[PDB]
Amino acid sequence: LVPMVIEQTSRGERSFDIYSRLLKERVIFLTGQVEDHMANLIVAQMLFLEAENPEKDIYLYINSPGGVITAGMSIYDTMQFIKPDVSTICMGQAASMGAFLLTAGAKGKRFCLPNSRVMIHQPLGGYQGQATDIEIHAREILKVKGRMNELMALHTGQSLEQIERDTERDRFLSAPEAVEYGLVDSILTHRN
Amino acid sequence: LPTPHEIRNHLDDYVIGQEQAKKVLAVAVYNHYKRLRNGDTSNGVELGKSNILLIGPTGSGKTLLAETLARLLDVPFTMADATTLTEAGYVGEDVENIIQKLLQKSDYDVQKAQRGIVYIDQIDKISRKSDNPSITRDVSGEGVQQALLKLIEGTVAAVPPQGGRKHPQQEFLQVDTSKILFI
Ligand SMILES: Nc1ncnc2c1ncn2[C@@H]1O[C@H](COP(=O)(O)OP(=O)(O)OP(O)(O)=S)[C@@H](O)[C@H]1O
Repeated sequence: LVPMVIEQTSRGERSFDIYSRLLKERVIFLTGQVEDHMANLIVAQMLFLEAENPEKDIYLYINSPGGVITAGMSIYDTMQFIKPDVSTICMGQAASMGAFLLTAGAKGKRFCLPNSRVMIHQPLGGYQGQATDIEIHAREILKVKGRMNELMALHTGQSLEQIERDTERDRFLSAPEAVEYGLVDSILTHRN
Repeated sequence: LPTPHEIRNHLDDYVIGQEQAKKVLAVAVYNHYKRLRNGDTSNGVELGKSNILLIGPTGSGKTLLAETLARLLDVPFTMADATTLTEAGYVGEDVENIIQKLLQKSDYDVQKAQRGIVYIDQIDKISRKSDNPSITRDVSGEGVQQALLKLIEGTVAAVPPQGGRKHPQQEFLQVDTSKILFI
């Protein structure tokens, strides 16, 4: 269930859902696994905000255990293509793909809560068939792993060699360690 | 030399169960006669005028009080309605219609008409429909109230005496309203 709220305007009172009210203020929620349906919906919201105002900062709250890579990469290119600075915040957890969208935010406008947790690992896959076909899907997923490490280093500033060793297996990073790692800029402990 | 007790005794004969309402009219009627009686060339200058707003349930006798008052009242009295009034010179009616109706009762006497009393019925008909400032022009409603503001405080409005005899005159008589009471 979704509660309904009332926003007071000069013309009159209007009934809005809680998610649509925040959308009016350039705020998007990324919840659950990243799939083709959830990803294609966020893109339309980002594009809608671009036309309304290209100079106002966007806030993107991420709480997700990750998911498909191809669905997430469509969002990454969108954040970098459009002019507005997409501010990112990590709430609860940020997995492999959730972490990639976190660091892809605008430099200086990336935050993580004091008790949040980030997890990063290598791409997962699989195939069943002839050996010739397995080699094709293996070469493809290998390029993705290399491509994801190159971009991760670009935003985090670390070297490609460091990202390769730390992403070989699951690695959990607390909120303070994320700042030292260059993934985020600061922590929003209290309101000032 | 009427007194609140004498005027209330007369009104009590025609109205029952309106003790609070009767007191207000007696004071205004007594004060209004007293205000006009004063030469005004005294320490008190531009004496204030207290208007009246009669709000009550349906069929409680509001319209009746104004009718009975005119019988006992010596000065002219007129009873108009805000249903036909339209702002910005529309086809319905103008606010000046109220003043010319007073002269019909006063026989076109300017000095005697300014000291008259005015009554309006169905004032709620021009209240906004429980909304914020409108997005368009409300000819009947918010617009009508705007026009009556200056009339209640006091001003001169053009009024053709008798409607005008013919093209010959082509003039309007100024009618002060600073002294006129409004109910
Ligand atoms: N106290 C009363 N004593 C005697 N007759 C009354 C009394 N109150 C009302 N009436 C009768 O009601 C009639 C009309 O009264 P109104 O003054 O019109 O009441 P009202 O509440 O003003 O109705 P509106 O203003 O048209 S909505 C009068 O002609 C009387 O016959």
